[PDB]
Amino acid sequence: SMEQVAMELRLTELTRLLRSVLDQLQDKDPARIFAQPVSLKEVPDYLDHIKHPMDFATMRKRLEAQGYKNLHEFEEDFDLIIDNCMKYNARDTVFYRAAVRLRDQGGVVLRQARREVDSIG
Repeated sequence: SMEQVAMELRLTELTRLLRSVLDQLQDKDPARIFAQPVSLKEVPDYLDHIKHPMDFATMRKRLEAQGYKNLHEFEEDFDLIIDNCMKYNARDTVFYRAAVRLRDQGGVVLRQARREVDSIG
């Protein structure tokens, strides 16, 4: 149908905007602490602690499959990256501190993204 196509164009444009958001958020992680999944070879107990692991490469795979229907789903995944880290790692670690800084810096990006998504529809 013409409607399904129009819907698919909207999704594609959402995907375009979320790709730009993702790049901006990932720049706020210059140490690449959140770039890849936590290694189950190196942290064999991880899934005993964290039930829904997340990282930027995994979000990128979802994004490129057009797997985010709206900004809320994308933000859920970004919040998992932060929240998982702040549970698994103690306050006095480079990891926890990296997550706090990512959260604080990403807030600004995500604020305008929401306005853009609402604005452009």
